[PDB]
Amino acid sequence: RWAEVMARFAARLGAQGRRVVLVTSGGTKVPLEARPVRFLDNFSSGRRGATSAEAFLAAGYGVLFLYRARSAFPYAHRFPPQTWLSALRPSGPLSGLLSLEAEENALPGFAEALRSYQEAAAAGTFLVVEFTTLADYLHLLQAAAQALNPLGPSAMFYLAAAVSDFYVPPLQITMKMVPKLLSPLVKDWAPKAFIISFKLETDPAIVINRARKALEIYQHQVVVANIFVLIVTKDSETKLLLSEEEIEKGVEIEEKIVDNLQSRHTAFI
Amino acid sequence: VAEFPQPPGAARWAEVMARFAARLGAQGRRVVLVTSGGTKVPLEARPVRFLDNFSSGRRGATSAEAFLAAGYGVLFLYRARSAFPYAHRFPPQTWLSALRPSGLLSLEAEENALPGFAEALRSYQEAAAAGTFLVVEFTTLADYLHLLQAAAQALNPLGPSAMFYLAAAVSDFYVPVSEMLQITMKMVPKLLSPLVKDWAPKAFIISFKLETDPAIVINRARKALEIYQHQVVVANISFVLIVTKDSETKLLLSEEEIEKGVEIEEKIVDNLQSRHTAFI
Repeated sequence: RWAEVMARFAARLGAQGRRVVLVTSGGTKVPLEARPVRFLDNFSSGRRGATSAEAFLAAGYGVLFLYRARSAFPYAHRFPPQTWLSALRPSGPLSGLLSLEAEENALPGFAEALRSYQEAAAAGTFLVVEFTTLADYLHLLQAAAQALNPLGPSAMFYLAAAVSDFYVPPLQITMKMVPKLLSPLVKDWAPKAFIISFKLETDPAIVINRARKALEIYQHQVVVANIFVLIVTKDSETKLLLSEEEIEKGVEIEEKIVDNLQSRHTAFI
Repeated sequence: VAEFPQPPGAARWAEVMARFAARLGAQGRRVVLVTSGGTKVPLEARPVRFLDNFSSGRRGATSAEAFLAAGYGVLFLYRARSAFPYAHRFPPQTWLSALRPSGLLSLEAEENALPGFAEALRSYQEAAAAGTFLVVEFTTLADYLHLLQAAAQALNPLGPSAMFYLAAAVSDFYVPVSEMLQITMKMVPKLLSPLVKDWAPKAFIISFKLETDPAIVINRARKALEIYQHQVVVANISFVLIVTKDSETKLLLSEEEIEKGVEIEEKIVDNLQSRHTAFI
């Protein structure tokens, strides 16, 4: 049913002529046993992906957020359970409505986070899909990519999730590696989309050289890595920098990533 | 044990714990350490991949809420990001869409959309106001072991008035700071097993088995008693199994109970509180 839901989600925004991006976020984990209480877990807070999903929404994009269950959730990740449990005080007794009050300084940007989210929900521009294991991820990724294929160039894939490279078909563990699990996979299902992959390597030289090869083989468009943020394509390389002036003003680097990618997307389209 | 790196500010954690416990002991209040969530272990230096013993922590968080409702002082040692008491009932998507907007912000929401939201905030706030709920986060096995010893030393002075409700899924394997595809993992030093009893010899110790398979839990249960010398072993089987050296109880969640909004943990707590009373 996710296949059906994602397809309607994308076709609808496609008909309004709105761009749509699949943001993957968080890490996948792989079971080691049958019952499965143990898992090899690719750590990732999901913060980058969540903040990016936020910046895409503000930039007008439709957003399909495929994310690791319990990893950072857009908007809410800025307000952990203990923060809002202690800040929100029941205002008074009501008419089907509950009333609360809180110190603005206790919940900074809370009202704006609520608005942005509710606006996206009312506009039907944000669909959230949870995955836990590599298998969940692979299945949901294909469904999302097939849902975005009809938008051709207007679809974007922002693959920030840390995808497991190894799986299991004194504790003894031996696993089988899967090379393709390093490649973006979405081009086989949505060959016309604007595809971006994230690499972990932090050496400029390695990243540029690795990305350039990966780009010629798999044919996606952009590779992003944190070195400053380095954005790499077959014929360019951009180093983004966060200005101390912007830092103090509370500007996150994901906003600039999304800004630079969105303009690249426009040219691609 | 020393072989594991100490969590950031461990000593401070030890002190905060010792004081929260002593303050409540002096009030004649029972204190329970609830462990919740799973631990994970690194396999290489500069860890970006871990072996993670999973547990959502939902039952541990729910148990903490019920213990608080029973007047216990609760020390919640839990896996960062696993279920948090009260909040776990209203995940991100739920409150982001139900809560809608002077120096003081005002909000409104259909009570229908956030059932029991108000009573949850009150229970939590009452606990914080009264100093009855201390929260300690852990992530790795190393964090857990160090913070658990601190918690044991913190509750020891309470004698039998202290309870340990050990619900966390603790890693069985690891990789030594020294001894660090096909990865081989060494067994977690058995000396760590009785860590709690060794620091709090007189406490009412209860281990909660996360498994729900009847056969598997029953045997795992009758073992934690003979060998580990815990007072009680509890597990969800639907019914709850509560085992002691001299008794085996099965508890059911009624039809009218599952209706009036009663959860099994509340029942587990009622049962454990009287056994504790008799133990004291």
